[PDB]
Amino acid sequence: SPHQPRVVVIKKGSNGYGFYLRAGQKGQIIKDIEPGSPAEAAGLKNNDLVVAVNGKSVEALDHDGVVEMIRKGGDQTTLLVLDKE
Ligand SMILES: [Ca+2]
Ligand SMILES: [Ca+2]
Ligand SMILES: [Cl-]
Ligand SMILES: [Cl-]
Ligand SMILES: [Cl-]
Ligand SMILES: [Cl-]
Ligand SMILES: [Cl-]
Ligand SMILES: [Zn+2]
Ligand SMILES: [Zn+2]
Ligand SMILES: [Zn+2]
Ligand SMILES: [Zn+2]
Repeated sequence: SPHQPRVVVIKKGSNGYGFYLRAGQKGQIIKDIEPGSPAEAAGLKNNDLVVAVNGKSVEALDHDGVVEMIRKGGDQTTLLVLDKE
């Protein structure tokens, strides 16, 4: 029985969120989490596929579109993520 999708809230720190996004070339996967960052502390990991931002599906979007969805939410973001194998 596979692990379920989950919601992770991250607040931007002085040095940003501390996660990055890269296509695996479908949806964006969380990558390059900075040690000691809000991303790490909130429970993101580097096989998380981002499927929604702030309740909005990002499944049809490219890198620029996912980035924009996140940036326009100000200084926090609410991600729905699920495991990529
Ligand atoms: Ca914008
Ligand atoms: Ca703009
Ligand atoms: Cl940032
Ligand atoms: Cl990024
Ligand atoms: Cl941002
Ligand atoms: Cl913006
Ligand atoms: Cl905008
Ligand atoms: Zn989906
Ligand atoms: Zn980028
Ligand atoms: Zn771009
Ligand atoms: Zn870019």
